[PDB]
Amino acid sequence: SMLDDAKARLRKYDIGGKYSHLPYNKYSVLLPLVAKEGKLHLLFTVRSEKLRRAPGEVCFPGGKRDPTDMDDAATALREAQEEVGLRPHQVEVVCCLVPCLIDTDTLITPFVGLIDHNFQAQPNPAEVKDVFLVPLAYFLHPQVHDQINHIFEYTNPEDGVTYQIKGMTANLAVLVAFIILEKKPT
Ligand SMILES: Cc1ccc(Nc2ncnc3[nH]ncc23)cc1
Ligand SMILES: Cc1ccc(Nc2ncnc3[nH]ncc23)cc1
Ligand SMILES: Cc1ccc(Nc2ncnc3[nH]ncc23)cc1
Repeated sequence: SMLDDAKARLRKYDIGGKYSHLPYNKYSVLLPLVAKEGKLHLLFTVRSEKLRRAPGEVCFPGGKRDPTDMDDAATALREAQEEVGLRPHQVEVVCCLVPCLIDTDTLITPFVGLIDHNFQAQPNPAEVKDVFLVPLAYFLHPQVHDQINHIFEYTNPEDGVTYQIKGMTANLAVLVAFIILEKKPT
């Protein structure tokens, strides 16, 4: 099946816990894969305008590890629940992708999760202004705008709303698109 196939592709890029013990400032993100209408999509958040860090920008759910977290995956799952109401029984964590090094002292670990078909997002308005889906195939032929810095524009055909996707978020999205969709019969 489509889901069987996705998970088998993702498994081959799993680094697991290899870089998890290093002495960084530690954050995790969850990349949430949703099946709709015969196709895979990624779920994104728009950050609330009131936050200190990057108000109004597009990102994956996530945040800073805390002493309660059993491991780095736990951080991503805690944060996803708090931000958009995703419960643990509604997600299968499939792998841990390459971590992102920033600012000389910080390591951000991305996890890919398959989302239950009955999940409906309940955004916490203190953290998240909006939630939207993008088909995964979009990231193979995106609409690119140079700010020089590459920025993607995605227009939701349901309501005509345009979102800007950039930085680490845009990089991770293209990576997941390549892993799952490259080299497939039609
Ligand atoms: C998409 C996105 C989400 C959060 C941030 N946060 C930060 N940006 C800059 N410096 C920071 N220091 N601690 C956090 C932090 C940046 C981008
Ligand atoms: C220095 C620094 C530290 C943390 C971040 N955080 C994030 N960066 C990107 N997406 C994110 N989603 N949730 C959090 C988060 C960015 C920069
Ligand atoms: C809540 C939730 C629980 C489990 C899954 N996983 C799968 N579901 C169906 N087929 C699959 N094939 N590989 C994995 C997989 C998705 C969401």
